[PDB]
Amino acid sequence: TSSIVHLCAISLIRYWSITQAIEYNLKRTPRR
Repeated sequence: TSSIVHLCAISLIRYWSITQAIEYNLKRTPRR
């Protein structure tokens, strides 16, 4: 299991700069 996490983490960072825009995006809104 721990082997997963591992893989996850790895794949997390690289996949970081996205979340930010996930929702926001999703929404957006703006808001505003």
